[PDB]
This record gives sequence, structure tokens and C-alpha cells, in this order.
Amino acid sequence: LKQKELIANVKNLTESDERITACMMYGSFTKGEGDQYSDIEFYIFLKHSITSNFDSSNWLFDVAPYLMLYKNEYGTEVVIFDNLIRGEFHFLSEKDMNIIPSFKDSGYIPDTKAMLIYDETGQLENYLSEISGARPNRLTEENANFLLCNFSNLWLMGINVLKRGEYARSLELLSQLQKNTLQLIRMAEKNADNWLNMSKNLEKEISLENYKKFAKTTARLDKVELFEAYKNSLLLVMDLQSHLIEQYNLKVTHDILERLLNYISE
Amino acid sequence: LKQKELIANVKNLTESDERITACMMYGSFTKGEGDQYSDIEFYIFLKHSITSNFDSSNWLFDVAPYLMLYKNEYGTEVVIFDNLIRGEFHFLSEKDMNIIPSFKDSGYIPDTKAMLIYDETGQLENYLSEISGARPNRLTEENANFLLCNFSNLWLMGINVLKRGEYARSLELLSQLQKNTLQLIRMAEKNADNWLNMSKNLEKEISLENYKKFAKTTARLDKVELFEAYKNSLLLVMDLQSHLIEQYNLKVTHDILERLLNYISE
Ligand SMILES: Nc1ncnc2c1ncn2[C@@H]1O[C@H](COP(=O)(O)CP(=O)(O)OP(=O)(O)O)[C@@H](O)[C@H]1O
Ligand SMILES: Nc1ncnc2c1ncn2[C@@H]1O[C@H](COP(=O)(O)CP(=O)(O)OP(=O)(O)O)[C@@H](O)[C@H]1O
Ligand SMILES: CCC[C@@H]1C[C@@H](C(=O)N[C@@H]([C@H]2O[C@H](SC)[C@H](O)[C@@H](O)[C@H]2O)[C@H](C)Cl)N(C)C1
Ligand SMILES: CCC[C@@H]1C[C@@H](C(=O)N[C@@H]([C@H]2O[C@H](SC)[C@H](O)[C@@H](O)[C@H]2O)[C@H](C)Cl)N(C)C1
Ligand SMILES: [Mg+2]
Ligand SMILES: [Mg+2]
Ligand SMILES: [Mg+2]
Ligand SMILES: [Mg+2]
Ligand SMILES: [Mg+2]
Repeated sequence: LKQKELIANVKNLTESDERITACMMYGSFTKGEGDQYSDIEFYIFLKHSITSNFDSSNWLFDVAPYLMLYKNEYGTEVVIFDNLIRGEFHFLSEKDMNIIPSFKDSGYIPDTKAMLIYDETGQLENYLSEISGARPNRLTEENANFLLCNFSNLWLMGINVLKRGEYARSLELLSQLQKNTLQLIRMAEKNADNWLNMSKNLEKEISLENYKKFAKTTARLDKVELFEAYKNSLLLVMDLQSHLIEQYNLKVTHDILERLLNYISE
Repeated sequence: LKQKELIANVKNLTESDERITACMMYGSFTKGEGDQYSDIEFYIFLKHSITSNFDSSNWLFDVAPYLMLYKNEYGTEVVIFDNLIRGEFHFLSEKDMNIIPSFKDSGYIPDTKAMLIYDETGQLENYLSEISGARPNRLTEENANFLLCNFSNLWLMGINVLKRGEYARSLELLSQLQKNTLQLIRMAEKNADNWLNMSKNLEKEISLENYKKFAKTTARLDKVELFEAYKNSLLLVMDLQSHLIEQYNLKVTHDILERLLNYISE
């Protein structure tokens, strides 16, 4: 894989460069899920007093020639290399390595070994041993209530804009509804490790039954298709709620979902 | 309108309640766009001493009985009243009233008069006057570049996950692409006030030609429809880039977009 050649380059350069004190890899190549379709991604920890003006544009070209480079909404440098591999490099002071513990909340981190690329001081390895084995419990009453409330809110907003004739906006809301629904399916089927990344591995991780029901909640930009998708979204959540009620005390009841259902033809 | 009755109750209670110093309304009922499909929304500014313990659930019930209340991801109290009207209420200390001037970054502020629901001290009116008539100018090289780079980033990521067979994830990414594409159309057509709310009034605000093109970038959860939508997504952005390049210096060139296009079948 071209990706692995680039990863090796990153390891090489982060070790040899005096400006870089640590490098943490994350993503699929640290979880046995890397393939030819994957990107590569790192936190690059820099000498504190040279962090502001660090020439990351030049450093990234030293990794490999690139076609495009910009800073995304998360402050991460994103590169499209000339071989079309995407790379995400988050550059920050070594003094901000204390961000790492909060990563335990992002998902299941069974192993940390592939994450350790370079570690000048030993501090990176120490932070990683704090998150190694991290596994958020997603199967909570709190989560079930938030998702059902969040869905009801978004569904009602969506059906309203649809009734107005704001079709494109109802489609946008439907995609937000869909993310929430995936999280509900993962709750109902007790396979919720891929939580924030709810669509990762979906074809491998959920029942055909609910996959097909989810597919029915999708639509192109079309009034009739949107109405069908919105209706099927509600029906699916009604199924999920009647399953989840057995496990949690829910504030969104079948009655409340029934009122939303009736509203479609109002 | 049920909405107007509820706004009236909010006006009534915010005035009379000694714990509430000011109430600012926003959204479509302050922008000449309110209708039967609208929600209602307010910032409620509380006397500083009681902000910490204020029982919002109790107060919102006084506005009208509700079927559902929860805090969304923005910390907004979101309510579905028992007549199925949606309400969004942001409770803050009076001392945070100075967040108001930053609202000018969100878009055009046509009517600060309709925004003033209650103002004990005259303070709210003063902050609102600072934003009246204001709008960002979205027509910039910085915006053209970010959107084209962000689109290219998300598109290449999305086509990779589609090729992988992660269809549900490619759909999720497609919806993110779609929002970037609406902002790009708004730049090209120079109708960019509805920027963060890019799909608001979309059917009324962009040309029939670009609406039709945008509609072809949409898909249901289906391999063939997804490949069609991803191609049409890039082709639309290629059209838009050819216009934008005349106005701004752009990092994303036609040649780069063509590399991405050829990548679909590689
Ligand atoms: N919404 C989210 N919030 C927080 N962390 C997330 C997240 N989505 C993904 N992540 C984390 O960031 C890592 C990198 O994510 P991405 O590169 O977007 C997908 P990936 O799992 O690396 O697969 P891929 O790049 O091979 O397609 C993921 O493995 C996950 O640990
Ligand atoms: N993404 C965003 N970021 C920041 N502000 C936004 C935003 N989207 C919308 N807004 C602002 O928040 C106001 C209320 O938004 P919404 O209630 O979601 C839509 P609306 O314009 O009120 O129409 P509607 O409620 O009648 O359908 C908008 O009018 C706009 O001023
Ligand atoms: C052990 C996981 C480390 C991850 C590092 C950190 C992070 O930088 N995530 C990014 C996150 O952003 C998107 S997915 C929304 C990218 O596709 C992904 O590769 C990653 O860079 C955002 C801030 Cl969520 N995440 C919170 C967890
Ligand atoms: C005069 C506009 C005032 C608005 C008030 C403030 C706000 O609370 N916006 C909300 C925003 O959130 C979503 S749309 C993302 C809601 O649909 C919308 O009614 C509004 O409540 C988020 C924090 Cl962006 N926005 C930054 C601007
Ligand atoms: Mg990755
Ligand atoms: Mg990534
Ligand atoms: Mg509104
Ligand atoms: Mg609203
Ligand atoms: Mg009461």
C-alpha cells in the first residue's frame, strides 16, 4: 500500500527532525482496518517555542509531493498527495499533549501499540497507556433518551420544512435524522463501539433486517421520495423505541411517536 | 397562528417574571419568513444571582404544556409543546448579553425591532442596534478556497469509502458535500446571505439550472445511485469552479478536479 510507504516516511522524518518531539498515529491503520481506500492521520507534537511558525507546508511536501493543502474546521492540516492519498496532520505544541486522555471518549481503543510512532520524552507512551483499553459504555438510559428526543426534534422540524416546500432543507435534516437512527440501531442491537463513527463498517456490523429498514429512510431530492423516507424514518424509530423501552426508562413514548405519525397528513 | 399565541405568552411571562431581565427573539418571525410550519425561538437573559439554579422546565411549562424537553448539542433547551409547535430557548445570565454583537457573523439581520421581546434596562435594545442591518460579505477568496478545498477533501474521502463498499458512510459524506455545494452555488450566483443556513429558501434563491444539477447529486442508499451522485457532485463543482476562477485566485484548479474525476474508475 502507498499509505504504508507514506506512514514509514512520517516515522522516518518525525524521528530525525529536531522540531518534532512526538508523533501519534490514529485511525484505521492503528485498528487493523486500513486498506487501499484509507487515509493516513497523525498528531505531530512540536517543540513548544517554534510551534506558531512551524513550516508545515514544506514539511508535508517532504513527506511526499502534494496537490492540495488546507486547514480544516478542526484546525487539522489536510493534504491530498499527488498519488491521491489523503493525509490529516494535526500540528500542536508538545505542551498540548494533555489532549490525549480526552481521546478515550471517542471510541473503543483496544490497542495503543500502532499509535506510538515517535516519542522523545516518553510522555506520549505514558498518555497512550492511560487510554489503552478505553471503551465508552454507550448502552445507557441517557443515550437512549437523547437520541429519541434528538430524533423527534429533528423529524418534526424536517416534516414541517417538507410540508412548506423547502425540499432541499428537508433532505439536509433527513441526513441528520439518519445519523441518529444509526446510533439507535447500534443501541438496539448492542453493537455500539462505532458510535461517533456510526456508519463505519455498517454493512458488516448490523442486521440485514435493520439495514434494509434504514435504506428505506433514504431519499433523493424529490417530494414523494422525501415523504416516504420521513414516514419510514418514523416507523423505524417506533420499532426501535418499542425494543429500547424493555431496557430503559424512556421520556419519548410510543404515544408521542404516534402523534408525530398522525401529523404527516395534517 | 399557534406560534403567535406562544410568542405572546413568552412576551407576557418574560416581562412579568422578576428573574428575567431581557428576552430576544430570533429566526423567521424576526425576518418576515414566519409561517404555520415555523418554530419559535428566544434567548432568555436571567438576573445573575439566580441563573445557576433556574428551573427552565417549570418556566417553559408556564409558557404552555409540553410533551418533550431536552438540551441539544448546542446546550439549547428544545421543547415540543403539546400542540406540536417546536420551541428553542437559550437561557443565559444577563451578564452574557454581550454575546449579541457576535450574532452578526451568522448572517443578515433585517429587523432588530421584532427581535426585542422584553428589555428591563434598555441594554438589549442597545446591543441589537449594533447589529441592525448588518450582514457578512461571503464573497471572498478565503470562502471560495475553503469550500473548494473542503469539498475536494470530503469528495475524495467519500469516493474511497464508496469504492470500499461502505455505502452508508458514503451517503453520510455525500450529505456533507451537498452543504458545501450549496454554499459554492451561492458564491457563484452571488446570493449568499443564507450561508450557514444554506438550504433555507433554496427553491426560491438559486437558479433552476443549478437546482436541477444539485438534485442530481442526491442518492438513496444504493451503489449505482451513489456513484451517479458522486460523479454529478464533482461535475457540478467543476462547473462552479470555472466561474469562481474568474473572481478569485484558487488553490483548487480544473486539473486537480479532473484528477479526482478520473479517480472514480481507478
Ligand atoms: N465523529 C468522530 N468523532 C471523534 N472521533 C472520530 C469520529 N469519527 C472518526 N473518529 C476517529 O478518527 C479515526 C480516523 O477517522 P477517519 O479517517 O475519518 C475513518 P478511519 O476509521 O480511519 O477509516 P478509513 O480512513 O480507512 O476510511 C477513526 O478511526 C476514529 O478513531
Ligand atoms: N447553522 C446556523 N448557524 C448559526 N445560525 C443559524 C444557523 N442556521 C440558522 N441560523 C439562524 O437561526 C435562525 C433560526 O433557525 P431555524 O429555526 O433553524 C430556521 P428559521 O429561519 O427560523 O425558519 P423556520 O423555523 O420558520 O423553518 C435562522 O433564521 C438564522 O438566523
Ligand atoms: C483515538 C482517536 C483519536 C482521535 C483524534 C481526535 C480527532 O482529531 N478527530 C477529528 C476527526 O475528524 C474527522 S471525523 C469527524 C476525520 O475524518 C477524522 O480522521 C478525525 O481527524 C475531529 C476533531 Cl472529530 N478525535 C477526537 C479522536
Ligand atoms: C440573529 C441570529 C441569532 C442566532 C442565535 C445563535 C444560535 O443559538 N444558533 C443556534 C442554531 O442552531 C440550530 S441551526 C444550527 C437551530 O436550528 C437554530 O434555530 C439555532 O438555534 C446554534 C448555536 Cl448555531 N446563532 C449563532 C445566531
Ligand atoms: Mg482514516
Ligand atoms: Mg481521516
Ligand atoms: Mg425558526
Ligand atoms: Mg429553530
Ligand atoms: Mg408552573
